[PDB]
Amino acid sequence: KFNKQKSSSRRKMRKAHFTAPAGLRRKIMSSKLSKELRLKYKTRSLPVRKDDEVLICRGHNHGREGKVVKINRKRYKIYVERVTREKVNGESTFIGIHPSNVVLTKLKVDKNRKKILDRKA
Amino acid sequence: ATRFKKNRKKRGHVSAGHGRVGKHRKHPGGRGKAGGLHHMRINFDKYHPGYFGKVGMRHLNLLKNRTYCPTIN
Amino acid sequence: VAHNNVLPNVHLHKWWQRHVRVNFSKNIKKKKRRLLREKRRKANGGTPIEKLHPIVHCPTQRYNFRTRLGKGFTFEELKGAGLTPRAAQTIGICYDKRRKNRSEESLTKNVERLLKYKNSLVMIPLKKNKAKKGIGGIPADADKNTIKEFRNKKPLLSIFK
Amino acid sequence: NVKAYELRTLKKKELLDKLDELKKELSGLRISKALGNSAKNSKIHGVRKNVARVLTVYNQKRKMELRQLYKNKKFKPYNLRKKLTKNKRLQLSPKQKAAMTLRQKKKVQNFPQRKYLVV
Amino acid sequence: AVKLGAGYETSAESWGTGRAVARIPRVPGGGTHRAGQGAFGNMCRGGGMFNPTKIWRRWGRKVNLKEKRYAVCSSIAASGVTSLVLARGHRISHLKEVPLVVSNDIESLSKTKEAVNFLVSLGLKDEVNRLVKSKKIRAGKGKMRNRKYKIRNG
RNA sequence: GAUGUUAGGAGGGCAAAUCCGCCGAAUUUAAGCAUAUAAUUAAGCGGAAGAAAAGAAAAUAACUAUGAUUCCUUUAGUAACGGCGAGUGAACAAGGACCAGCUCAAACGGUUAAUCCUUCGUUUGGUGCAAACCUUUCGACGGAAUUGUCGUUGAAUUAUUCCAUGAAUGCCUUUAAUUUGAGCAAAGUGAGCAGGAAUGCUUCCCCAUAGAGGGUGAAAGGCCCAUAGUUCUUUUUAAUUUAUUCAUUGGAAUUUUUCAUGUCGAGUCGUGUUCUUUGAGAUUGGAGCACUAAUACGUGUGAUACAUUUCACAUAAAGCUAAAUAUAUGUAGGAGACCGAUAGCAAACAAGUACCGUGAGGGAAAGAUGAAAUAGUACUCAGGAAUGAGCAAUUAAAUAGUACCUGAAAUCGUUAAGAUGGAACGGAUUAAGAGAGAAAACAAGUAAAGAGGGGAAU
RNA sequence: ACGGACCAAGGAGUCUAGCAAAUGUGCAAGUGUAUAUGAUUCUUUAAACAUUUUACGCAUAAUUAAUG
RNA sequence: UUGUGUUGAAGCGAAAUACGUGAGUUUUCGUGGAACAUCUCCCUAGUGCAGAUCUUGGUGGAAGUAGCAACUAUUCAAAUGAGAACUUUGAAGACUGAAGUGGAGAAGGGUUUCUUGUCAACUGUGAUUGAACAAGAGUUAGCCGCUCCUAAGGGAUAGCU
RNA sequence: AGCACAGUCUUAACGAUGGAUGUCUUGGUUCCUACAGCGAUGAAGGCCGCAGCAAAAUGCGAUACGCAAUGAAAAUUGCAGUGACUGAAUCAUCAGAAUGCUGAAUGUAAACUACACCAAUUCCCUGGGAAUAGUGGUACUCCUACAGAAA
Repeated sequence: KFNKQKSSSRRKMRKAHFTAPAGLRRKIMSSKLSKELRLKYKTRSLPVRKDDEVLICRGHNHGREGKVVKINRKRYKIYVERVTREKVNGESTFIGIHPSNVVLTKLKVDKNRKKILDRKA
Repeated sequence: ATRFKKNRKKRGHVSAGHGRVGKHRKHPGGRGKAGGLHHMRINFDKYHPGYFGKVGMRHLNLLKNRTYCPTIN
Repeated sequence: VAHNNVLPNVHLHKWWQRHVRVNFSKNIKKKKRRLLREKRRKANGGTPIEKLHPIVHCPTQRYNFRTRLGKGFTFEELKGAGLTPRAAQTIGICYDKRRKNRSEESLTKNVERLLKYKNSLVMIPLKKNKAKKGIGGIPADADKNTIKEFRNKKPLLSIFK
Repeated sequence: NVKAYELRTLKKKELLDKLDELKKELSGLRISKALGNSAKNSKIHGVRKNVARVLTVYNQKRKMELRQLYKNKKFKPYNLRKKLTKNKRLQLSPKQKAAMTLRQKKKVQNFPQRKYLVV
Repeated sequence: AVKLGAGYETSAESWGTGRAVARIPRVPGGGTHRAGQGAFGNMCRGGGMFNPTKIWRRWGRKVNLKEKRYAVCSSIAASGVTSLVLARGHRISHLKEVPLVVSNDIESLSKTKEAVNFLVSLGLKDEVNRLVKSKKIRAGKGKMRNRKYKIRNG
């Protein structure tokens, strides 16, 4: 708003969003944390990982929970284990769900996650 | 200001107010001050009498600062 | 031409669209110049960026009565103030070798201006508390206390005007 | 698959023969691909990248030892010496640009621009 | 302004006396759709507008300083009369007086919440509501020119 | 002078928007046209930089005088030029931006080239992990140079006063600015309605130094990125910290007393003539040719050609120089009362692409399913197949089925109604039919019971 | 007499300079703060605001080739 | 300034006991699926089309019409195939008539060659054919040529402009 | 099960053809700001290649849709395959390494992958041990230095 070095141009920044490399996409695909582990890690949002327990609170599946099973940065989507749907031909595929529509309920912490929560501390 | 222009009120009038017979051509009398003494002579003599010719002697470089002289009564 | 108009005189018979230019950046350039001069007066650390110029009389009978800032004090004026041109140009005094003092009035007025500037000067030591009494007409070097107490006081920029 | 850091410590022999056997197995893979067989075709990428890594390490070692050999001597080969822009190479050195005669040098030492204040 | 030579970057040729076609210039050559098509001219597709917009349009205006000062003084005077503010559209039916002035400690308050609270306590709750609910996306292609919203002035 | 695949080096080509030289039109205007204008332009040739070029008076002025160059405001469409027609057209002063001055030549130095370069070595220390880089002065060698490098800016003499010197000992703080890269960064995913899906509507809470924008299944300050703010990190750069002894080695400014009035750019200036150029006019600059100077008391300028002469100004024929200035180029940022796929660049796309021409060159058309194809049409029937149909199927939706948003007109098909003797349509007036229609085209009120909504009254 | 087979979309008195008249506005023998400067203005803001008691334009005086 | 939108905006089709004199405005139904006005006042312009042998695109009547006419000529039976006048095989009648629709090359072309599939479009009728489409494959030199020589001539060096 | 003459023209409803209108826009345009030369150390430009399946565009150069290093850091996937429980999968940065044939093109040539001359060359171990017909150099003009010849 006050930093004139950064553009507020609609076309410019939606081009940035739709051509962002995978590195920026991993941060764009962050999601809200639940109240309890938000208190635990004293932070508000976190990029989702392949093995996180999540609760979707928006869309047709707005009550379901489940461990996410795949993250597709090309389509800006995540997939959770039990939110499959049937195709016309008749096999099942996961329903693409935007990370902004879900809230983290349990994280998988590793050597590299501990350091980012530490940096947040 | 373009919506106050007179051409707007002749939008569907074919000739745009420039005549159906005489039309609006490109320099039908010449360009600039072309016709002085020949076919614009009446205009020149009626509105700019002493236009043609020269009178008086030359002052080769003037330097107006020399003769600058404001007056008060 | 037609009717009672002034005879046209427009000098647009060449390719003028290549020569049209419009200054959209007049105030932007104002800001840039202001920023540059602020930056250099911060860089030189207290000493003003303005240089002292003499009071001269405008030429021709048009502007006879008016004075303005000339470029450079004369050799005679610098000598009357008691300093050499080479030394004077190191303390923000402009010197030119072209002007001459045809009148005692101009000579004394510019000499007194130079003396006022010299008295207003406070000299910072070249070697950090190695104050020396100066050469070439440069005033003696001020010491630590007067430098400290004068550095936090508004500079007298009216002398340059 | 092989990483650069593990073979950064090898001698030039153990690097060259490793490259040779890697190339031999890549050639075998290419022959198999040319035949009807295609099961192992996906290994060609990995073998090629391993060859690239071995060549990178070997060439970096050779360049480093060549630079060590031409240490100083003020007459290095053109590829060894600086590869700046041509204009930058032909520019006068800062010392040459700042070089000043005795007369003006003594003038500026005797009469330097000096800081001052105004009342 | 449009690009300086827009629509005029082709080869000029109007071979059209006896071709049974209009005398407009046509692009030369063959082997492509463009060949033989109407070249530059305000009526031709891809042919350049009638009077190309130029950067040396009179963008700005010089306004007399006295007139500007007169306008500012008049605007202050107009802000000083209750009926005019109501007519302009501020919901001021609940403030005490329209030339309202507040203590200098307004200049020191620093929280937006307390600024809003002060505005409400002055009797401008309706004005604040009008301002906050006026926010909405404008019509037209201005919203793809970094002009998305349209707000009312408080 | 040659010659050298001797050692070490340089030039060449691309790119041009701004910049520097040359060369050089015509269209056009003059209502014809030849001088003039277009234009000291376009095209052509060559040459540089982040700017270039210009630049420290052989300058103005005529005043109480100014003081290198460049650029802006103005002088000024003025002085002036011009078939004195069309047209063309400066300079000085004034106000500003910026501001900077210098060195060769000539002079002087011969109890001594006091200079320069090449190559080979030595160390004085420092930042780099490294790579590499910055400082270092003792040389030796081989050359160049008296057919002239270097020092001085006339040369000495006193007085003060300044500037460069080495060694030893200690000291490297603190702040403000400026500038990279990184983090942190408030508040709802609360009811209810409807929806495939809120970010919508009601309603209840809040955050705001953040209500810029973008994304998210519909319009989001409180869902996500980011935003306001702030904290670290990078560049340099001001002020602020601290300097103390010992020593001799030079240099500089001014001021005392003398010698001596020095030097100052030659086929150059200038003049004549010719051509061009200029506002420059008995010639503004440039160029060719011919003639060809003076020596500072000279010689150049002082906008009308001369002769005699006063006065003022400047000191040509050698050279360097930052800033203020310009940038239809390249690259990178940021914006807009701009265009919204026949528009905007030629090109929103696999665009200078496809394609055309022997070649120089010419040069398009072409965007949109859906929220999600990780929902792109499964199954059955009929067909050789393409396809079609379904009781079958994804979707909120397939008359959203890949030519897929919407889906106009021209043109055509189906059904219905009507008209129909060498045009058809139409104006005006009605009549018959056929579609629609109650907002004036009747019934306010009153009583009962049934469903509700409000307001006042404690 | 010429143009028009049909339909859609595009399609032509504009922009700048300079002068005048007309009218509105401000000030008035003055008017316009030019370039430029300053300022705890710096998303907007490339706009707004401002100008230590003879810059300049036009006007305030005309006429003459002209010394005037 | 003050408003409409998923309880359906813009647009579009047909309309209206609608209003206006009129340009138009406003409504209804249907379609549509995401934006839209502001007439409170004002600012701004690339602002209003029947024509320009106008520009670009699309589409007509002509019209199932002109026409599918050089090269004497075809016929019987079978195979394949969903389908055979113009694919294949056999038989017959004929043609080209060594100045050849016969064999070799050059220029030009560039994979059209071969085999196997194969028919959306093309092969101006059909087509199962094909120079079309698809997947593979195919060009082997001491002796054939280039390469070497010099020609008409071209470029360059030295100079000179 | 039966009935409408046909054609031509008009109107309505629904369609076909077509792609207008509306709404979108990772594009353009203009202005402002900042930086600014590339090349014999071989540029710009042009060819030729490079992926497991690979035409174009984009990227790259025999290490060839990428190596190394640094920061982030778990995905990348059409199949096949490759990844840790972070020098590994993928992004970003990009300094090291590498950078085919040409092109000012510079050994001679050029609708030639044609032809010279001079060094043989390169690699491995710490003077030997191998492999290579492969690798460098050779333009014209000019400067400094040097060389032996000449009057």
